[PDB]
Amino acid sequence: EVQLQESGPGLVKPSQTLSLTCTVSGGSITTRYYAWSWIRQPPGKGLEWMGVIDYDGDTYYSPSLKSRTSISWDTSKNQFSLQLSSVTPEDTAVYYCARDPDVVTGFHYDYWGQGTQVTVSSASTKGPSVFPLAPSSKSTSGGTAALGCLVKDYFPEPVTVSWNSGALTSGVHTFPAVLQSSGLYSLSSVVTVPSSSLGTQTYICNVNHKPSNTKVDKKVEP
Amino acid sequence: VLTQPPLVSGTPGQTVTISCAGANNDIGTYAYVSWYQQLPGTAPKLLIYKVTTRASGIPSRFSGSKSGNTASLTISGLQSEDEADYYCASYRNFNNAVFGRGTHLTVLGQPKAAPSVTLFPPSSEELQANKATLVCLISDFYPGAVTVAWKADSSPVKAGVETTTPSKQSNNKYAASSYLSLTPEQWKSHRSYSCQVTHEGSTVEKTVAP
Amino acid sequence: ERIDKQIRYILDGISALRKETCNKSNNLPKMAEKDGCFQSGFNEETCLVKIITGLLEFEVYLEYLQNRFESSEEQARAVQMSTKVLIQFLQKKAKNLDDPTTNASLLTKLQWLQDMTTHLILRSFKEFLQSSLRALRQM
Repeated sequence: EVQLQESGPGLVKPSQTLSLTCTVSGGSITTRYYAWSWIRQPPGKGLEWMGVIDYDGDTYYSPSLKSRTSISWDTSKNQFSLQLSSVTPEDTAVYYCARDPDVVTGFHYDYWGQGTQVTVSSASTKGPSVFPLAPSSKSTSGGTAALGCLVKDYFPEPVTVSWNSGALTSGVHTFPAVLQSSGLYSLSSVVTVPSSSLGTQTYICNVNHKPSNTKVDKKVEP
Repeated sequence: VLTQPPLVSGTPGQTVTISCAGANNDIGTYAYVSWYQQLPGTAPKLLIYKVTTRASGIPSRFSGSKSGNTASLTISGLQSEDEADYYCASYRNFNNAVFGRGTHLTVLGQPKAAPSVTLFPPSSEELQANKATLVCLISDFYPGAVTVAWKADSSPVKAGVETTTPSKQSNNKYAASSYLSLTPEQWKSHRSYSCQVTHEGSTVEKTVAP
Repeated sequence: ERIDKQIRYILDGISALRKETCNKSNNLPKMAEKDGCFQSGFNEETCLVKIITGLLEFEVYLEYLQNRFESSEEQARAVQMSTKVLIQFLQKKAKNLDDPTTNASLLTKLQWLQDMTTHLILRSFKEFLQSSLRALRQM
């Protein structure tokens, strides 16, 4: 259960700043000869290298991304944080944390990083409403049933749906969200199971909407 | 500015090339051309670094090359799972890294696939909350262009409809979502509500009733 | 690797040096495209000369960062003396070609502010030693 993990938010307003933080695990930050990078990815577009902090603790930023960007670190907590000043909806992106195995003989990143979504919006924060979408063997194969969860009316993105606390993963189809006319998001996660299991196996969709701190373990019954 | 072709198609067998055109002060002046593979919903994965050096675990068929200020990437033997976004990176002086837009690799030759439609009626929990939503879930279809038509009995439904743009699955087929919002009285009054999905002139219709 | 292991030794010498002093506070030589230790416009002669010279300018800034102690006088002395060994090594590869008092009239004109002013000298030395290790690894 070892990583390179990013902390939220979430939802940030134009005038406000972006205090994103990455927590290093299974390796010190102060070690030779690493460099800690922030790389962002807008909704549909490409990878953008924001800046680095090496084992020494000396910073280097992108020439267009300077003035606004400042990278800090906390050696005691084994973390390194990013700060983006005066955010614009152009800063709406997936923020990555990454390791350079040796800062002085490469600019290649081996261990990434996983990403926090960060969308810039005047708009508020709405927690989703979870409802069980239960077994229907009408459209599935001979001896199977389809069940899910409707995660309705949430803002912003994303939502993480798991089944039986991350145990059930096979036959799970989580569809990407629909942007409604209201400006809120709605999605469904469907798991294909054997029709005979219905009376025996318990199925619970474990939804999590990080921006609004909403965690819903909705059990799906026939 | 590291120019990569926006899209590159591949024979479901073999082989492809992806170019990364840079300049004197980046790809030129050093050998730090690194390649990254990114499948949808996940973080990019290191494939190649230092123009040719393959990352630990990466197959032999993934090859790295360079001419001048343009590095190329070769995938010798295509598996249906190489369908991903490919990114090149380079060191720009002094202590910077620059990436290309990326290159979407489409593995092609896969046949026409008819859609799998699953229609869910409004849940009793939602109906008590004075709301009604019908969930039409379309999956495993090729090509990725579908038309969704809703019907209150046999009359069409235009208002309260929300349809998604088809996005590729892990199996390289397409998936879509269509939601129909109603009032609990509207759901009760009609005999049946149906989801009609049109794909390559063929129709799949799932019906649900209170 | 008597050249990778070298720079790195000196690099780790600076890393340990910044610490004894960054723990109280809390136009230097630089590589261009024309210097050619760059895969494109590569002249092993314009740059082998660029290193020695840069290393020779840096190797005199550490004659301030000497009478700038003496709580870690050998970590301070070893950085200077280890750089002299690196210059000799690179001169042995080279063939002659390239002022302390320039840097004296210049290191005054520039002058916690005495650490702020040591930080960049050692950070710029770290930055240059990186550009040389990179420059050398190709040739």
